[PDB]
Amino acid sequence: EVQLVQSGAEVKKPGATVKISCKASGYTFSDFYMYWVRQAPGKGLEWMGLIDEDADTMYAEKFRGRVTITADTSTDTGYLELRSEDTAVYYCAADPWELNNVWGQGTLVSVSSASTKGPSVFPLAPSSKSTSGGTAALGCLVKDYFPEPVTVSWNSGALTSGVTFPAVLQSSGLYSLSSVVTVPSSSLGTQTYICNVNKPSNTKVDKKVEPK
Amino acid sequence: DIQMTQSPSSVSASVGDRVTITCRASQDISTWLAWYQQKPGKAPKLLIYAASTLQSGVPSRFSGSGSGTDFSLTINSLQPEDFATYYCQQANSFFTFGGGTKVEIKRTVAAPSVFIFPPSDEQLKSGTASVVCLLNNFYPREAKVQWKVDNALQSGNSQESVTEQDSKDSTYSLSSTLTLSKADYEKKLYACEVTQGLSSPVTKSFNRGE
Amino acid sequence: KKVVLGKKGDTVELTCTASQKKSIQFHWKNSNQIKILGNQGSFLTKGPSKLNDRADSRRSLWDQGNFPLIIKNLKIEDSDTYICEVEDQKEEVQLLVFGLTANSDTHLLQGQSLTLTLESPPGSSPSVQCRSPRGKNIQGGKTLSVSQLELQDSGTWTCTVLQNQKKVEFKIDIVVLAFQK
Amino acid sequence: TEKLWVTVYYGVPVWKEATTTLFCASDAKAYDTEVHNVWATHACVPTDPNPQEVVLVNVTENFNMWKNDMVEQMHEDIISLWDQSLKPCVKLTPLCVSLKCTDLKNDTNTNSSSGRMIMEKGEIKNCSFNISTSIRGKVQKEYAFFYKLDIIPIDNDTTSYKLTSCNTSVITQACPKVSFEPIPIHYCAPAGFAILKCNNKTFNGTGPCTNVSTVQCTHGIRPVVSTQLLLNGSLAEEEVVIRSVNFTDNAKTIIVQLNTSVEINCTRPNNNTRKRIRIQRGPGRAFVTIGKIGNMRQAHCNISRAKWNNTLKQIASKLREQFGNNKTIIFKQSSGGDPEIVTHSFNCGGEFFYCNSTQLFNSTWFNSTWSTEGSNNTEGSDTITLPCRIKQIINMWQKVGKAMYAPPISGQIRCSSNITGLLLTRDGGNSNNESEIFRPGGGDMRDNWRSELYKYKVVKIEPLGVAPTK
Repeated sequence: EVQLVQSGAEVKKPGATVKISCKASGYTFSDFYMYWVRQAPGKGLEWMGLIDEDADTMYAEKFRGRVTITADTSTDTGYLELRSEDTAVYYCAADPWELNNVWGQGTLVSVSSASTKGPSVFPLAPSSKSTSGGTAALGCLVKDYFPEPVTVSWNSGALTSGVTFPAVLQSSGLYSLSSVVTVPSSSLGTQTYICNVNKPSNTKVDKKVEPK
Repeated sequence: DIQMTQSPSSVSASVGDRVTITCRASQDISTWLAWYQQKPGKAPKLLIYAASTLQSGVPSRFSGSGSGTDFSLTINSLQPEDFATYYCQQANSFFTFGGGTKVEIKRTVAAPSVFIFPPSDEQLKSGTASVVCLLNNFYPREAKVQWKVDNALQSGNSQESVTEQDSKDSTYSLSSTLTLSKADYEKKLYACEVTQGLSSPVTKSFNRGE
Repeated sequence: KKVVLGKKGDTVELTCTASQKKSIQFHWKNSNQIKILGNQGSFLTKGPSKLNDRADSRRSLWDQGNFPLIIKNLKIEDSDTYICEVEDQKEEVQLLVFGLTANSDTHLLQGQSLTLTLESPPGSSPSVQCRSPRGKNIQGGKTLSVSQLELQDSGTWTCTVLQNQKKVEFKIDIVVLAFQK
Repeated sequence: TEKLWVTVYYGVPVWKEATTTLFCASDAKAYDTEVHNVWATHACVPTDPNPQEVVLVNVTENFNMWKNDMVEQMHEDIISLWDQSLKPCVKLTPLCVSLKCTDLKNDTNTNSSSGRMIMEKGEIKNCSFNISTSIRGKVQKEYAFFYKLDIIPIDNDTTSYKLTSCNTSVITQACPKVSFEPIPIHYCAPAGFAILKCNNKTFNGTGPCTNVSTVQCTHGIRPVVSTQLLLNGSLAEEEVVIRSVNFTDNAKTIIVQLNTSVEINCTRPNNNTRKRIRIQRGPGRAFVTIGKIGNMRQAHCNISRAKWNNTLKQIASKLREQFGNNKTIIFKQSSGGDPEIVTHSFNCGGEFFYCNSTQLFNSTWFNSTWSTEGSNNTEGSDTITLPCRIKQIINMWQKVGKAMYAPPISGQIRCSSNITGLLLTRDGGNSNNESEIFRPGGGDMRDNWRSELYKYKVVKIEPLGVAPTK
């Protein structure tokens, strides 16, 4: 019934204008308060502010005055506003029942010096092979890609066990992650392992790992 | 503004353990509090709106309490599904959130599996080289990884990231990356040292690599 | 009397300045004594005027003593004499609106006619001059027409409308379709 | 030589025009933190019991309410009263006027605006080693005799960017709840000065007044800022009184004083109310907030229909008499404007209520049919409820800008006022035949107090004149 729909992921350069919109449904938008909350990666929820019928708005100290929250009642829509230091996931909340309840799915805003760029995939192969020990870590390095999410999967998702690490942000503003799966050394000779990388850049990468 | 702090920041607990997480308001908020549960990849879910009023679909074992400046949420019997992150929110006017409490599965100490990954030929061709030290299936999450280069400890040229706790065996895994120029890589020996779960410090290193 | 010419669908500013007086009561009225715009203290007031919707003022300059009448989406019908009535100071501005329009659409084949019609306020009699991109000129008082168009005519046609010793520039994009044997 | 006749010189009081600060008299308790009480404590004079009036005999004076300086003086006091009384959480006021930056400090490149492009163009970089000392920018709507835009150098603590300049000057300061209860304020003339008060039951605020008295102080007046409806003002001694400098001019407002007041009742803000609800027995979830109901922004202004309808009828009759019998009298809703203009805005408890007067002002009185319809509607109904809203951000009446105030904590009380007058603006204009249309008006707060001070005139007293027997 009640659904809050937030705009798609937005990628901007530092100091560039980013506006994210959340559209309300299933309740009378005008009669109920809309809330805006931001969550930084690895960090807790930070409530930006709320908007009322008369356009009267509250903001948190950090966002005080610097951010303006506007709502288009005629289209049952709300709007936000932030910056690169606040690059993160943004949630729009509503309160049709006066219980501080419903939340939106969220919008991802990535603000970085780098534009959307395809990943560079470097095979991570084992040292000594099928004589070293029981198991060997096998991986592919996805480097210098922007932004997220980026899908890295092994054998078209046939191998998912223990695969992937959380992305690391470069000082350049580029993202990189290692996708390493621990696989039995004995199997390495028989089985062929393919790392599949794709997503926003629409770039299909299939890397075979060969410990020759 | 008003500081909202909840603690502990993280609580280690087993299934069936009774867990109390306390939220503290720096100023008297009287009765205006809310509790939210959040899981990885998921938006906040409302466990308690108005720290005393139950939201339908929330199990009875969740027990709220407290008033004024001091509130606490007690999980009478902690369950695998319950495990996650928790937030306390002020509801009077400014919907400020507490620092956050993570309830995670407590287990016995697990030794990390350590691997060292030297740059690929492609990576060498790029002219930029990174060496990746891999730690797998270790608990607790805390770990020290030392990048030794030709017997020199290096920092500020390396970045590390750690995975979320595994649902299956409640362990963590750490990826540490040392990034250097081709010329720097050419220098020779690189080693990563890990210590804790294993009594002796474990150093993984690579040489020529025939 | 000040004469201001505005283009149809544009925004026109009518300037009113108090004689060495700061923020004070002012009222804009039309020829028929209809209260188009005015102020009451710090607050803006609008009358029954048709302009009610599009007529506004910049409060920021009221302190300085400037009380402009700003009309958005100006229409030929709006044409009228507007008097800013201040403290025993009547400042008269005659407002003219012109709308030069391309009748022959934009896309024409070579050998097709181009007509430009000027929508003008009643009682006006402006001279209209239009130049093609190739520099061919068409002059008239109402409808300006070119019997035949050559490919060179493609591009922007520049039209000047002159009324009361004032000129308004209209840029009209006409496309002549290139074709091959 | 003298004569048997004895001439006695008559000490005839002599009155001369003067303007001075009127000393505000009021009865208020210093202990109270109430806005008006604290203000009184800060600066007022005690009100004398039973002051009475001294009636001047055989004295006729020409009064001009519009000219009466006292109104301006009081208005200034009103402005000061409010500004200190209410501090906005956020104050928004324009800083800088029509200033647009075209060059930034330390630029050696001359930048120029191009109209045809609608864009800034690099006019040329200076060959010589000079860097712009200050922010260079153009002033909109400012033309020199040379037909050139005026250019004003700008020195700011921080460098504004090309295309910018002229901020909203956000001012952030505490806005704690402060009780605002209007207290009647008398105004007393300083020693050697007196206030001349016209005692005519019906006086239009202008012209000669035969019945004049000397009063040390004015009657007590509540400083209520109200739009459209005059609240808690003086009631007409006789029939409804309509006052305007120029009824013929549509621009001129008509101030209507009512013989009887009309009750307007709005509700919402008051002192905090403390409630505790245990819920769920305590354990498992204890003591919080439930029962959130609707929106406090909403409020209702209740005005009795019959009382209002009779009032409208009286006003309409008076208007038609003044204009002459032949044109229709119609009460219509506002054409538009800011919320304050559009609706009956007034301040209760330190918060402004915006009440929709459309229901009040929607009547035609020319025909018996209309009169019958209104009567029948009245008979079916009882009171008129006007939708009211409290906006935390309010357009400042004193000067152009926005002021922001904290939302109401709780409800439970009634904000009541007496509609003692109506402010009517007539559309007029060439085309409006057979009809005269009156719409509620406001924004010139002076009017609210002009009606109060119309009969008051401040006069200097010099040594008594001596009149010989003649």
